[PDB]
Order: sequence, then structure tokens, then C-alpha cells
Amino acid sequence: YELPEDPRWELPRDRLVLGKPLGEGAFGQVVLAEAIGLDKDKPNRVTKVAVKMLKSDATEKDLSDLISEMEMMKMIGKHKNIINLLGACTQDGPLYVIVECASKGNLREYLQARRPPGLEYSYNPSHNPEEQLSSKDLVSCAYQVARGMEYLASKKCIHRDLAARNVLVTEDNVMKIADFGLARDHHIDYYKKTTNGRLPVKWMAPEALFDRIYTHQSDVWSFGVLLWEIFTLGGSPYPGVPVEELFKLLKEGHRMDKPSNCTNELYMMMRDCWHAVPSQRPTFKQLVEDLDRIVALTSNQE
Ligand SMILES: *CCC(=O)Nc1cc(N2CCN(CC)CC2)ccc1Nc1cc(N(C)C(=O)Nc2c(Cl)c(OC)cc(OC)c2Cl)ncn1
Repeated sequence: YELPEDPRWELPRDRLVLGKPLGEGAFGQVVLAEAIGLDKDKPNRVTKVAVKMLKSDATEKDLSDLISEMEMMKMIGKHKNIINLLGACTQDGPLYVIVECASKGNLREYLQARRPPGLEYSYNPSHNPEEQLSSKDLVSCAYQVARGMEYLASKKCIHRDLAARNVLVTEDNVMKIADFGLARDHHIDYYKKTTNGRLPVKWMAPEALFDRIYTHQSDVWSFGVLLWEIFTLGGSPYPGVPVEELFKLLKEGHRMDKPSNCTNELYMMMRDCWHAVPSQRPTFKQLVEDLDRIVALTSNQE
């Protein structure tokens, strides 16, 4: 019913101006807001933020889940390439958990919107994107996510749904991993789709999917799907493949084709992330180093 206070994280309710809803998830409700004086050394500055709170179908467990998500984010600490906790309103009112706002949306969308222009044969011939990404920009998205994941892994955090939908992009084009404070924990609805109508099982390592074993190595497999999403500019993995057929593909050792405009080296990295044997996949630390080297050598002229 009523909560302890942590003074270092506490923001007075009068310092938070709630704004338009962003929507309900399984988790809770989120709203855009403006927070005044988040920093001690800057008490007149307004920061745009996102705020999580319970929905009025107020569940019970959901309160302990929202608390747990906040508390985990406190324990993980701050990193440039994750969505960071900025504050909370815990006293004399509903729990509000306040986090960084990433203004350019999720990565899947950010890549889709920057696809090259529509042609005579396209689904969308008048698609004329505002911005375009070079080969270096794409490698650089990959590097930034890997660096975020390396950080999380060093804090003993296993994500368990790494995908472009769960990477967010700031106004400065920084990649931030989202929804890393959660738990699942059971196998949910292997058939439940995402808002965009996709099946999360398509990002899951076979040992997680078949033996419920989730490790840093299973997140590396998901990262390889993410790489494939980046280099297809927000492509959808296994389009038209239902769950039962996906299981069969994995049991046969099937692997996705190399996307066009992907080097053999980046395809090898993908495939190595998709090693059948988890011990043989690269780690996030190695993916960070490799991607750092590749970025430096990748052309920004196309
Ligand atoms: C401040 C962010 C913003 O301005 N908008 C925003 C919009 C979107 N869109 C998705 C759907 N599009 C329709 C086509 C419209 C654009 C996507 C992302 C952002 N930024 C954003 C969103 C969120 N959300 C929704 C959160 O739930 N954030 C959040 C996270 Cl990631 C985590 O991660 C651990 C934890 C909590 O609470 C504990 C929350 Cl609230 N956040 C940030 N930025």
C-alpha cells in the first residue's frame, strides 16, 4: 500500500508535469512528461522524460513488479547505451518511475523510415525518407547495442528479449537498450504476437526455446537476429512462418540468408552468434571489440 523513500531518487510531485499517454503494455501505463530540477546542480531546467505507473485496473502483483523493475535499474547503474532511471515519486500518491525519453522511437521504426526511396515496383513508391544512413552508421548502431549489452552482462543482467523493438534512439542518434529490468519467468504464449504483429520466438536461442535455458549466450543469439534486422533496415525475420514451422527450421539447423548490403564479415558475425553450441558463440566483449574495429574500417561514402 505505502512505500519507503530513497531521498537520492525522490522527485517532488509538483516537479513533474504529466503529458500525453504513450500506451499500456503488459507491464503498466507510460506517459510522456516534463520534469523540473532532476539534478541538484540544475533545479530550473525542464527535461522531457518517460514515466511508468500502474493502470487503474490496479493489479496487486503489478505493484511489486513495478517496484522490482525500479530497484533493478538502481542496481544496474548508468550507461550511455541503456535507458536510464532518472527519478521516482514514491510518497503520498501513485508510484511514478521516471526514465530517459528517447525521441526518435524504436530502432525497427528508425531504420524503416530511413530506407531508400520508393520505386515503381515498391509497396510504397512515394516513400521519400527525410534522412539516410551510411554503411558506417549501420555498423555503428550495432556497436552501440553491443556495448550496451556488454555493460548489462557485466552487471549480471540477462535481457531475454533483445530485438530492434527494444532498442530506442535518442535525438542524438544514440542507441539505448530498453526493458532490461523485467523478468518472465513458465513460457508465456509462444504464439502471442507483438503490436506490430510479429512473434518474439523468432529472436530466441534454441536452448531457451526448447530447454528454457537463458544465458548471456542466448542473448548473443538474439543479438545476431538484431544484426540481421539492422542490415535489412528493419526487416522482419521469417515472414509468414508460424511457430510450429519455426521449431522445425531450428531443429534442421536452418539459418537466415545473408542480407544484401552486408559484408561477408558481418554475415560471419551473425552466423557465429547463431552457433548451435552456446559455448562457441562470441561473447559481448568480443563483439564490442570486433565491431569497434569494423566501424573504423567501414566506409561512410555510401
Ligand atoms: C520520451 C519518448 C518519446 O518522446 N516518444 C517515444 C515514442 C515511440 N513511438 C512508438 C510507437 N510509434 C507509433 C508508430 C510512435 C512513436 C517510441 C519510443 C519513444 N521513446 C520512449 C518510450 C519509452 N517507453 C514507452 C517506455 O516504456 N520506457 C521505459 C523503459 Cl524503456 C524502461 O526500460 C527499462 C523502463 C521504464 O520504466 C521503469 C520505462 Cl517507462 N521510454 C522512453 N522513450
